[PDB]
Amino acid sequence: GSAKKGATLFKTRCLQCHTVEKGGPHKVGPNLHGIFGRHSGQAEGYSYTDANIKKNVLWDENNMSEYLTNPKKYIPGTKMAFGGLKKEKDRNDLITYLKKACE
Amino acid sequence: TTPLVHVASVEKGRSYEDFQKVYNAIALKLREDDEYDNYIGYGPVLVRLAWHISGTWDKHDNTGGSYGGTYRFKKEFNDPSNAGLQNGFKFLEPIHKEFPWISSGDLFSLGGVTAVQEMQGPKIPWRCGRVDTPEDTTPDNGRLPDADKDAGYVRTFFQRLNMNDREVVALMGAHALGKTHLKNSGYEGPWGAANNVFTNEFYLNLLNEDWKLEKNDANNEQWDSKSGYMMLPTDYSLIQDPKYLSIVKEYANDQDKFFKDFSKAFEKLLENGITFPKDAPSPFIFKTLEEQGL
Ligand code: HEC
Ligand code: HEM
Repeated sequence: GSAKKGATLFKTRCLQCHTVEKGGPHKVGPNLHGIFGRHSGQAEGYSYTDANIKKNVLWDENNMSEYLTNPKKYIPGTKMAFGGLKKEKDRNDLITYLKKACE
Repeated sequence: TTPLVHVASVEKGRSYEDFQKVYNAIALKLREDDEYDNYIGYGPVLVRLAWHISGTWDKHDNTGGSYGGTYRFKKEFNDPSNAGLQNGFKFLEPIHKEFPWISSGDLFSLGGVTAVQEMQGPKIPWRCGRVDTPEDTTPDNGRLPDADKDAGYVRTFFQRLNMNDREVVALMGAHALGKTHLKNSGYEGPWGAANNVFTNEFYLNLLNEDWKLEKNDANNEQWDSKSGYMMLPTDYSLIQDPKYLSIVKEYANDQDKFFKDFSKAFEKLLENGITFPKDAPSPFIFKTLEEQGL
């Protein structure tokens, strides 16, 4: 979807905890640069719950969308405190944005 | 004469199901207008409205409290410690037009119950029967707490609501939700990172962050952590009181516990001052949108 939309959704719902720029600093959440194509729990010098590491999934736009719908259902024990995006557009709009922002 | 007696009266032949419908409306709309406040949603504000309409109670003469839905009168509506709740009032006027039978008092509280459950908090038994009361029952402004105080003002402000130390520490975990808005109250910032999902972040932040006191732009002082959060005086005071501090540690350690004390307290908060005849229905447990396929 729309990547201008995804952008505000990210600034509004993910930004408090995460950066996307390269080198970007971890916050509550890991720096999300080069997320896609990496395995869950790999960002460097960020401490992940064993749960995020032991799930080891490659982040592809697809498993990523199941995740955002409900982070605790996906990776129980995860400590990311997000309720989830219940709206497909939102998910589209965001992912698309991310796709592009985390290059 | 003794205090006033407020008997809960069920709305003429309504029942759970009639009330699960109201929830659904509220619940959905929280799903729909999700852009509010930089995408925090209407969650935090509805739980804050729930608290404010109930927090005027005075156990000595039993005035104030949720019963009367008096927040709808200007006097109350305009109380300066009520700034920002108009946003919560508007969000439910629509839904009220949809269900004009439910009383104001039953709507403002059901609303906070929905928001907690909808944000993944614990289940909160709830009861109906609040009845609307004349403009004359409107509590004078000033029965709600100040932020700029310490453990001891807190302990005492709460004996008036009839709450103990554990109930006061549990209630405060609600500070995991939303943030402070300088235009509303002189303070600014969020307590944490997941402002719209209900956890015990409030307590881990309190004890794991590094707080420094500082002045905001409104010219008030607050505690800021390097991480971008803030704590009000009254929140910080929870770790400076030896007694508040061990409840805070319990909770940072065990969410279930927090989840259980909070639900017990929040509901106690919402039912204060109300007498339920022995014929009223057992408190209701509503289902979430998730539990209903949504
Ligand atoms: C805190 C309040 C957060 C919010 C809001 C969002 N994220 Fe999050 N994220 C956070 C934490 C603490 C963690 C690690 C959790 C753990 O259990 O260790 C994460 C993790 C992610 C991941 C996985 C990272 C990886 O596997 O390397 C992703 C892909 C991610 N977060 C993205 C994301 C999005 C898209 C958000 C909003 C819509 C979002 N996060 C919110 C902290 C927080
Ligand atoms: C000592 C008692 C308390 C004090 C001084 C206090 C103070 C405050 C202040 C100053 C704000 C921010 C207002 C704004 O800018 O909109 C706030 C927000 C809030 N309060 Fe508290 N509070 C107290 C107890 C509670 C309790 C007991 C609960 C709930 C069960 C509660 C729930 C909330 C929530 C959910 C918010 C966020 C609202 C939003 O995001 O709009 N507070 N509180």
